Amino acid sequence: MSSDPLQQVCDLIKGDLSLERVRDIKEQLLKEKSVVEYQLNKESDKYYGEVEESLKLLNLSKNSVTSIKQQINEVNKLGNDNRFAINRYDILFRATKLYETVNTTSSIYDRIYNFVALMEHIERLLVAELAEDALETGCPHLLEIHFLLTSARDFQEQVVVMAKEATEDAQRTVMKLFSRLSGIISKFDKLLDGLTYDIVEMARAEQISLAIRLFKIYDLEEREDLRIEAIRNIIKKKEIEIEKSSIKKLPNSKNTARLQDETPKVIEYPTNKGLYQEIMSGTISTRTAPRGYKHFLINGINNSISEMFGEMREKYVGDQKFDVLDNMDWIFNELIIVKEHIANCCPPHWNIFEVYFDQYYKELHSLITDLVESEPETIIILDILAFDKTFQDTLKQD
Amino acid sequence: ETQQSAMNSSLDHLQNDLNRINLQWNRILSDNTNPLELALAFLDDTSVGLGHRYEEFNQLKSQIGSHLQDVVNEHSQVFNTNVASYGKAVSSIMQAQEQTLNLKNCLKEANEKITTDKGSLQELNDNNLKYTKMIDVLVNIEELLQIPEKIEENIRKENFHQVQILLERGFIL
Amino acid sequence: TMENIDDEVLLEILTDINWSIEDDADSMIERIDLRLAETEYLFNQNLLSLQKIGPNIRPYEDKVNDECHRIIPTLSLFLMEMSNFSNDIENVESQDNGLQVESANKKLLWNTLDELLKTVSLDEISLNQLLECPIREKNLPWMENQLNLLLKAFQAIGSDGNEVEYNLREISGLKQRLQFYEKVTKIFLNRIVEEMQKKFSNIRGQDISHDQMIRILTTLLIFSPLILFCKEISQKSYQAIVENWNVSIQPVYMELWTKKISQLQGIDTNDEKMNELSLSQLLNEWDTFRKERKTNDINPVFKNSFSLLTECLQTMRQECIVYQNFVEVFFHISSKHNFEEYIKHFNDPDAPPILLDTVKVMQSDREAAVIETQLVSRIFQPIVTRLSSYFVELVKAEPTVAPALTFYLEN
Amino acid sequence: KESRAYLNDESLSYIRDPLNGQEMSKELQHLPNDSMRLNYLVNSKQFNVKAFLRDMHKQDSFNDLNNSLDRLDSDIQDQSIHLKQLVGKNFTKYVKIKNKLDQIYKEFDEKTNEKNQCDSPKENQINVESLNKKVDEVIRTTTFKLKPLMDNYQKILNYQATKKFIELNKFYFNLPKSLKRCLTNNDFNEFIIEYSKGLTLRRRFNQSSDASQSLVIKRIWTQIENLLVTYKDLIWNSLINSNFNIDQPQETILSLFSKLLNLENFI
Repeated sequence: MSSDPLQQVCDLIKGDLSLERVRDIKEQLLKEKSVVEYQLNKESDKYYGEVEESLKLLNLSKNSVTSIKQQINEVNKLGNDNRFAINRYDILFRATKLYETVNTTSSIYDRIYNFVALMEHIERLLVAELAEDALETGCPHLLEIHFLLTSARDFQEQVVVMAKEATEDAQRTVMKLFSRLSGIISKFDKLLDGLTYDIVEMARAEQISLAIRLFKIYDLEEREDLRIEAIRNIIKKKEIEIEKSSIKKLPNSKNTARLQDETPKVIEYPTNKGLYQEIMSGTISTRTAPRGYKHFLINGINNSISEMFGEMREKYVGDQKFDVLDNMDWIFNELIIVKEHIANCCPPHWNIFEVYFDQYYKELHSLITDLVESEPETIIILDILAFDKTFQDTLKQD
Repeated sequence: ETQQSAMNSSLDHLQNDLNRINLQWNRILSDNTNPLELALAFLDDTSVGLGHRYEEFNQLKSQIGSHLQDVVNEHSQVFNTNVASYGKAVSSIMQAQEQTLNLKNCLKEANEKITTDKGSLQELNDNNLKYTKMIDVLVNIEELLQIPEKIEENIRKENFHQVQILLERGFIL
Repeated sequence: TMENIDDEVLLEILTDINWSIEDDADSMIERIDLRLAETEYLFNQNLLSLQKIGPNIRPYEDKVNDECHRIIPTLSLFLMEMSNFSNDIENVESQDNGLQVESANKKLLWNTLDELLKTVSLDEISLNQLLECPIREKNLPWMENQLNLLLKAFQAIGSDGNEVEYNLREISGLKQRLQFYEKVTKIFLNRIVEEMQKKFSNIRGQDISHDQMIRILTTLLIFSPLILFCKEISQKSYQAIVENWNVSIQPVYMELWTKKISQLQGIDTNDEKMNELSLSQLLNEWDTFRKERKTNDINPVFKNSFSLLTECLQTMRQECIVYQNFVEVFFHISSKHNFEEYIKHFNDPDAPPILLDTVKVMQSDREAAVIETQLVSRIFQPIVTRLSSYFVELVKAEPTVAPALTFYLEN
Repeated sequence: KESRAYLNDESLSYIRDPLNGQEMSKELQHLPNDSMRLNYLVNSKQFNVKAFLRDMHKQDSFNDLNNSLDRLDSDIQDQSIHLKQLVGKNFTKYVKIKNKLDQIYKEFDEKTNEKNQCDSPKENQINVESLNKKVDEVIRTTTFKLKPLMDNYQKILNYQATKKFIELNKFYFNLPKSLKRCLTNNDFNEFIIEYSKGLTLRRRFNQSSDASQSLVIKRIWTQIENLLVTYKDLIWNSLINSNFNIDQPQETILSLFSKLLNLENFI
């Protein structure tokens, strides 16, 4: 062979007729094949067991997962048992007669659109409470989240105004829109005056053991509730992109449509083909959608209230030459205290721990400009920002 | 055990059967549906007038509520049985965890894990380039031992040495 | 007495010969073992990334099954979302108080009284009256009823007796399926004596080359015994009436083919005449009109190619009519399900061959294979003219789920 | 990811609802659905009639028609009164206890397999698709292991065959050992006598049971045919030419016939 004649040279490195050294050279080949079969032995074994678990789980999930979706044939075909049978009574008069008055929400919309006008005109000051804190509103979990649910009752005029898009009448969002002027933006912005003044009140050096507790509790309740709410509306365009773009974009239309689909395939038509994936039924069901910026879009102003207070504490001179990170890193210490104090306050949102590293963008970007050129003390240029690099590292998690 | 059960049906439930069945005429007359946006527009709010639809609706609340004497314990039963689609389809989503994700990707991927790094793709060659080499060790151990022995000690016993020279003809063949 | 050998340890030792003897041939077996080692590491890295990408080339179809099944992830999260949010609406709907003893008390009034359909206890009226040995063979009371009464003997979970706060079969489970499996132990020994008896009649059934057609119509008289859903072999006994009873009664069919197929021996002596016809062919050719026809080739007359449709068909009695012993394995034990209901109607298999999607194992193909090949052994003119014969034999069985592929691999 | 994704909202809502079932009649001061059949009261989000089954006293081998029936009429009467207005006369929650009980089940005919659902949620219709196509993709894996698993079985089969001839040294040899011994000397006679004595050890491996070792049967078969060959050689010699120690040749036919028709005597 092309190896064997070369191996005839390797054993022709023993002489020409060299039967003793041919024997020993064969023992060398036995050493080579010996270790090559030790590693090829165990390596082949590991590959074989990999094939064993591979076909063992292709087996175990072919059969068992075929009986997991076919266990969904068992239990989900068991779902089809009592389709027109269950609840042993007049369910036909429960879903078409007793649920006919569920299509009769008129007087609740008149006294609650009217009371949403007047009482949120009152909650444009009462649930928009400020001046100064008195526990941040006082009590912005009462106050600013009262403006959140008052804006969730006016999410009928904010988020379910985008669900009631020509449902049955014309003044449901027009005569109630002047009832939403003091109703929606006097509750949502009341929750945003209470939310920007909540996180701004949480940007107030304590801030406080009950002020940031209530205020941040509103800014995690309506923050994460707003996140699952607009995530239920973006999953109404993603559950409609899952659903109506499995209907309009089946593809069997096959034009598709002009021009309420592509765009907006798939949204696709509110009340209820574009709404009921965030509306009834729908056990949520509005989606909420309070408050949008409790700290759902207003937790950036808390870590940017220590990273805008921190970046604001630069005083770019640098007030001796590099005292930007003195007050800025002091606002980073207040960013750790306000951060851990606010995670002690609010688990879901409102500056859990990002105020520290946001203030490290404030001290990082701040110290990368006070001595950018030789405009600071050039003999004390790297010692200052490096001393706050390693020291302000050692003053935190580093 | 016969387990003779005495619920409240066929005397209670006849009020659900007959008085909530007024919706054939009462619910079709007031027409309280399509949509719940009457006084959101602040126009009519009746409309008109959801009293007979509240005679059938309240006949579901009271006449099928007095029928719900022991049937508000027993309408009240597929809260753990109409969730059969909730026990399975998420299990089908778990199966979609297992099959749309874990069977295909564990199949072709957990298949393709033990790959080259065998390695064998080197080493089985290195086994072969040992093995055949060791073959041409031992065969050349044979022929070089053969003609020196056969002509030497099998001087006498002819036609036993014919075997040996045949094997040298093969080993050098 | 039947150690870890004789499971084709004959065919293992049939590498070259057990003809004196050899430990030298044991070394030859070590050489064939290393040959398989490089062919199987060769299969390993052949399939380890290369045909593991061939398995990714399979995951076109298989990840495509995860793609329609990824619509089943959208159908499963669509149905699981409709039932997730709608079942949350059930969690607030029925449980308005919740308080299930005040809002959903169909089962809180009835923590055991809703599970009160356990009155079929216990034994043993129709277990032996509706089946003497049987009363069956007309979809009758031992097929339709006493079978399903033995399914009630298995619907009775005989070790899940009371749970004494429920207490359905506390002392009723002491002799429910002990008298139903005592009387059906007498019906079980009745079908066991009907298995050795009716299978000894199948041993008398040797209809037409070979064919055990009396074992096929007699196998129609055994589908009810293996359907018989309790379940059917309660203690591996009905299959032992289908296999351990057919253990010696494979060797009536196996001894039948063994003495049968090895008797077609007839040959020529010396054919220099036909080499003077393929020497006379090239004499008057071409340069002339041929010469040959195609001429002989006297081996083309089916001296051994007859078995290629006969001992591949009798090998397909060791395989494919043993895949009609896939109508007699248990049968095809499936399916009747209460307890002889569906196979009370549907007890007619083909069974051979017929497709390939399963996982199973069988026997009764050793000596027909070794007889066909070892018969074909000293064949020095073949397989030159029998190229597509023995290679058609190589490429015989792709698409069945039978071991005829391993026969085609033996071929 | 609970909006929507069908699982985290089902785990949070529907599985926070599960402990709400576990403390509905159980934590109603105190397991008021039963009479303490279980302290943890499994499960009370369903029946669990082997765990919580004490709605009245009996609960006996046949007296579940006595008091568990009187539990059905008892709490169906007390719940016929109290449940007439607990969720009874306010039956919007019972119209919803029929809505998400039957109309959600009417959507579970559309969340079935399949049947007349749409049917273009593709689940629906292969619920055993991992068997319908991935036992077919696993049948492409049967084309894979058609090489590889057969390589594993013939592999360990050949290694076990090395164990098998490793488990047979005097036997499964001794065809050429006693055969070459046979024509050699007498065969010593011990190279037939002692050789088929110590081989009659393992020829009684082939005789203390035989089923169905046609290997070992072939072994003592060729032992038999060779022994007959030295038999007919022996009496052929001592008969025809008759030139040796005559008592020795009659000892050869004597002992060789003794063992030969001793094993034929066992046959």
